[PDB]
Amino acid sequence: QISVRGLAGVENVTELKKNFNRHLHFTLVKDRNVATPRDYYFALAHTVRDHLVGRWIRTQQHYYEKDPKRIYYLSLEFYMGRTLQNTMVNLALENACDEATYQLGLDMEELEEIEEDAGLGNGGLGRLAACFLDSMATLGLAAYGYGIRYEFGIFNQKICGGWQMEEADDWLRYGNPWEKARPEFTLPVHFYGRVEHTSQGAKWVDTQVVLAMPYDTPVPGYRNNVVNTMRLWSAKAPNDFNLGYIQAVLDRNLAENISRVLYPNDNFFEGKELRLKQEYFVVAATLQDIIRRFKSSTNFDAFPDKVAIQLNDTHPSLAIPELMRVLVDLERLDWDKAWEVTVKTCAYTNHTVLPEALERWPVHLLETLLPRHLQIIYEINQRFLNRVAAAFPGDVDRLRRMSLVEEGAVKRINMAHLCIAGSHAVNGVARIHSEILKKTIFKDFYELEPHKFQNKTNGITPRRWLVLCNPGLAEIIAERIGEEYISDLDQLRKLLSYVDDEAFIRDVAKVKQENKLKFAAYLEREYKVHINPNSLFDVQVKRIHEYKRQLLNCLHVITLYNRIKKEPNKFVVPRTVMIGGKAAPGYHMAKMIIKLITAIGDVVNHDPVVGDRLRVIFLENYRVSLAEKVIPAADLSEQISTAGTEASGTGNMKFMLNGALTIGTMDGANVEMAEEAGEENFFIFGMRVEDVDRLDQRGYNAQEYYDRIPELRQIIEQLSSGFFSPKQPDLFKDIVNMLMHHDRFKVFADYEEYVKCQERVSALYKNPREWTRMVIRNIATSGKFSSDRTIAQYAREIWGVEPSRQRLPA
Ligand SMILES: *Cc1c(COP(=O)(O)O)cnc(C)c1O
Repeated sequence: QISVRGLAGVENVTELKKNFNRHLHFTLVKDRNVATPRDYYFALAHTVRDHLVGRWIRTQQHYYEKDPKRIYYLSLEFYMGRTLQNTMVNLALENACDEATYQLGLDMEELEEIEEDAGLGNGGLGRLAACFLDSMATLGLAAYGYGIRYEFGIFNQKICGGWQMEEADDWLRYGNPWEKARPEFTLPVHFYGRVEHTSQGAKWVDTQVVLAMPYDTPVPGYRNNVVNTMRLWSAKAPNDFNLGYIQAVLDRNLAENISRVLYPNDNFFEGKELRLKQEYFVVAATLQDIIRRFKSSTNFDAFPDKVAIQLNDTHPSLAIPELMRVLVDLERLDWDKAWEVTVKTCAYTNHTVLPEALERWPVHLLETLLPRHLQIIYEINQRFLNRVAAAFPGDVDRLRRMSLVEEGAVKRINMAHLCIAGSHAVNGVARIHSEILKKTIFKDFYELEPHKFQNKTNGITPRRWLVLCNPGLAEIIAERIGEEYISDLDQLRKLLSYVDDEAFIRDVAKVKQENKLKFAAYLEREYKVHINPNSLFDVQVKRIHEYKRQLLNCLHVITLYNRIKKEPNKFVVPRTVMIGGKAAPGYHMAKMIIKLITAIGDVVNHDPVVGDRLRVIFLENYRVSLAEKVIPAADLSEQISTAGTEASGTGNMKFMLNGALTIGTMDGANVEMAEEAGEENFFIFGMRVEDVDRLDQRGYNAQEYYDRIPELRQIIEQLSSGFFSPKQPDLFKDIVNMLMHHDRFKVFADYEEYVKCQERVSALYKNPREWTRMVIRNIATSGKFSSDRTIAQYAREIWGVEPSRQRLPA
């Protein structure tokens, strides 16, 4: 079919077909007369899975033999999505399987749609971890992803009456063919108990035990025969647990609830005990596994030379005191030596500066759940502050500002401070974010240990985010520059010499048009909503949050609508405005924004005068699999967070790599994207970080914008009067109130420039040729945003290991 999808050899197509039938029969226990599409999907999944095992076994045997430094990526989230196609792509089996299933009279694409998304993440943070695993495998690093095997991942979103309804993501219902339970490696995790101080050392006793059972999932590198491992822990109650009899057995649920469900909060800290248990659970089991693997390879001096632990934000921050606990209490190392090892082993990555997202655990919680860890944290704080006091004599405020322990209503432990103190490297996820860390939130820490602070701008894997989701684009690109770019995205720059190539311009635009037609079709298939494929696809997909400002997008949509109603017979570039994303269940304002979006669509989509000139659609249940479909079909990417709030963003990179132009603020990675492509090829608008600060010093008064902008005033009055909610006139009173009196994200402040910028977008879209040429300039300079580049920097500048593009014998 198409080049980049590999060869469809005679022998291997034949082999695939027989193994497919072999699995349908022996594995699924079905025949062609009673098999359902799902059975066929599993037969294929198992057939592909078989090609992984050989490589998986030798990759691990390889690491045992060579004993390289091991990288442990600890995260509470891994947003993997579907695994079938990704596996075929990395094993160069896509065309062969496509052919084999074709000959069996089956449509492989239909079968791929049956696989459930592995949604063990909320959004960008979990997706980053998934892209990172892909890149580490592709770069030949002996890396392991460690997390929790949630029984229920991010909830499936249903839109009822325009309101978000959540329903359990029972992703394991039909089983998971990709994982391999490893019950033989089960480890005990301790909770509660008390600390006993004996002759030689302290002892943590009278604890309640929960077993951690690991499940391994293979992570194949891109065509290098490397298959790494993602190990996810599942909670299991010991058998003597609580041992009326019946009740004791039913109460096992209490212990196993630890790995039951993913907390659905994106950029928001919820200090619940269950969450703390999850954090310790993943940390405790992982560290024991790490140490056990090390002892094989008694003197932990070399521990840092053979182990690197990366903390994905503070969620797994307990790894620092847990490592100290094990080394001091169990291995009997002196404190100072244990600390040296811990710091040299741990590295911390911060992903946000939003105050409500930072973890600050109540001391009383740690006191009851992890008594020994609290003592260790106090000791760490004591020694850390002595260092601060020695470096800044007499600066008592610095002492209280840097303390890991925060005083006040209830004493809390600042996990971020803990991470900085116990790590040899701390990094932000985009240049501007890392600078903000050094200038604001972590300024005191940067002044004490400037050497620790680094930047590692995020990235996305070009395998899933280009080859897999946009084969048509990957193909026309391969046609001109070869396939090498798939694992060396910088090579896309060569496309710059085709910016004036008429054939290429035509192909780029053709691929986009095809993606839009395919998506427009999908919308009618699974959701029954008609849209015009000739319109500009204006899309904003990401979690619903005030800082991401879906509300600013909404104001623009209403502006466009009001302008059309004012001058109906005036021409305007047709637009299909698509907004999608999930709101955390307890985030009221986020849920109201979703309702506002659907309410706007209700009015706009049924107004006869508007016609097919403007359509507002809310993409339901936005997740990884849906991102793979809508991003390749997008023309305009909305990355409009208030400057200084989106640490990096990654959706922005996906859109850039897939041929969409970007309208956004100078926030997060947007700054570097504009820098790489050139500001003239980016639709930048709004306040920069400095402008936001100037406004805060002066005091943000929304009323001022309302009084000086007639169009804005009209919108607010429409919202307040019930124009978008006839039966419930004051339905959006909370939204208006917030916008007018307590908008922490200054939506009104960027309104004018945003609308103006949006006009420049429409202007360019009217010139197909020039729009496409600008698109080419974006795609051609998106190379820096490959997670391979990001991982290579982590490897060389933090973990101290060299990436390799060497194939392993398959
Ligand atoms: C890439 C991705 C994200 C992150 O998007 P941003 O716009 O950076 O917040 C969130 N959700 C899904 C499903 C993604 O694929």
